[PDB]
Amino acid sequence: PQVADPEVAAMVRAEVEGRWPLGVSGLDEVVRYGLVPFGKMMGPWLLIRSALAVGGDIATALPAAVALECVQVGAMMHDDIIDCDAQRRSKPAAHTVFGEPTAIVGGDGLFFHGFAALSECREAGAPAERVAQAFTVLSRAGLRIGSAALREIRMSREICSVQDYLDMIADKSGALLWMACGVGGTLGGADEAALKALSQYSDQLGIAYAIRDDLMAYDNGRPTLPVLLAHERAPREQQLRIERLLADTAAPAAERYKAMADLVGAYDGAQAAREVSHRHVQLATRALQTLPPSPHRDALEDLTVP
Amino acid sequence: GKMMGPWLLIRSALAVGGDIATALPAAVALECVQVGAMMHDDIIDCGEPTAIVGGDGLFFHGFAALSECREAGAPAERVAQAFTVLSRAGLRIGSAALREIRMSREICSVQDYLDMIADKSGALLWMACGVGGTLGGADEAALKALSQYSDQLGIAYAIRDDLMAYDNGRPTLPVLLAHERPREQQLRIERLLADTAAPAAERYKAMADGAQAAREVSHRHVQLATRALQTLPPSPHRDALEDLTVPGRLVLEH
Ligand SMILES: CC(C)=CCC/C(C)=C\CC/C(C)=C\CSP(=O)(O)OP(=O)(O)O
Ligand SMILES: [Mg+2]
Repeated sequence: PQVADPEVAAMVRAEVEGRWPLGVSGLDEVVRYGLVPFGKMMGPWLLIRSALAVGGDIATALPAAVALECVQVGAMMHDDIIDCDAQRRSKPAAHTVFGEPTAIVGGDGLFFHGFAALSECREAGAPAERVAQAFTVLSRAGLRIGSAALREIRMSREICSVQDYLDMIADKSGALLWMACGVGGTLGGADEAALKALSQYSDQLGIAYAIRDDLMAYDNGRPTLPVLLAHERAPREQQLRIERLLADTAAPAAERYKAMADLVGAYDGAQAAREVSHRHVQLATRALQTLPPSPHRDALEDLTVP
Repeated sequence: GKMMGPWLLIRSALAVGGDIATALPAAVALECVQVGAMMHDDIIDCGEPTAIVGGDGLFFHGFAALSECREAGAPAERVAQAFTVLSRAGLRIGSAALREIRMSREICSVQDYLDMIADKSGALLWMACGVGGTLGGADEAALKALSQYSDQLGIAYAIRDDLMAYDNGRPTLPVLLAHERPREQQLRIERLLADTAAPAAERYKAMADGAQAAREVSHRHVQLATRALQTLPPSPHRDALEDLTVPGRLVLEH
């Protein structure tokens, strides 16, 4: 290869740890609680690779990667307030620890640390025209995620078309990926064709990740793709009860759950979901081939492979 | 009546030689941030799910539309600085709001109270002045004037909100300024809001029984707010900014 290959996920952690280190107080303490433990940090990792994949600078993509981390943690800290399915492995919710008002302010401080970190990209050398278009990309993507999250709450206990669900999770998971790739590609100086490719890669990989989440239950009241594909195939009589249990509000969820795995298994909803997920992974790798060959494009391609 | 920020942003932009076609989409953008911020304020004061996410969405709308000022013809170098100004203002408010939740049931220092409302109310106005002035092409001296003006105007109106209750129970400047001026009445002031089991309508009358001092503090900041305007060049927009200093006839409700 002609370009280098850094260790992205470890570099971002050093930058976030530097900005909000151990021992912070005030609002920084609530910001740090949301950030740590760090974990994979795939969002920021995706932005830097997307920036470097088109010729960008690490120094320009780095503050935007912190911005990506802050916005994602801000959205997670607020989503924990309105949604409550506490997996016994889930990190204790910030509202459980600090109280609901502090989780509200804390998530907002994370959002504005994001905007402030993205504002620093100008100081890092990016042209002012690029920083503003990055904010436009960042802002529009966040609006897609927000709109999808609300329809996710509203569409619970209801059966929807399979295509509506795909459009649903694309605006939540795909926009979450596009926000990293679109801002990374923008600051890297990508032309319109590369940004469209990174947009296609984001949408297609985002569908795959969303389906993968539906599958770990089978490998809430939320409609999932295996149930939806199973409903599509089941004859009329099984379709009604599939609808009536999800519509049901006063029947044990544990029995509705196991009475749902029976329908998904009977009509191969789980396997049908993998093939749909497989179809979109192939479209994601296809989209990447537009980008110039590099280790960064290789890193983005490997990410599709489970 | 309405929020000072939209009007305050436009006058700030035009007072430094700015364009109206730039300030108009920006003030719309500025409203989105403030309106979204208030949606979250209604939750810390106690539908909540739609209010949380919809409040978040208005922040993104504010920055999207602030970037949209490139469509209005604004120099991208000014818009870039507007992002920096707006972002640091939200950080000041968030730190101030956090201190507020952690100030209840406790008498604080006056200087600690002024900085809180300065970082809360002043930065909220600075969120309007600073963004507006930036998109108007102000130099560093004008932006300084707008900073001190917004901080001093925010304090003054924050006190006026404190007075309106006397003519809830979180400490206000009159309660504090009354405390600082005997030892026994220092205790009496502290216990009642710390107190958790008592009639609210009575601790209200018992607390009323410093407010005039709050007006002198408020007046001192109105002068500082007006002095900061002198750093700006004389114009109708600067005169309109002096008009807002005198209380006038506003809503005066939350
Ligand atoms: C992180 C962030 C951006 C904001 C956190 C704080 C929130 C949610 C709202 C603050 C509202 C402001 C800035 C001023 C109204 S004080 P007032 O006395 O005029 O009226 P009020 O107290 O709002 O009734
Ligand atoms: Mg309030």
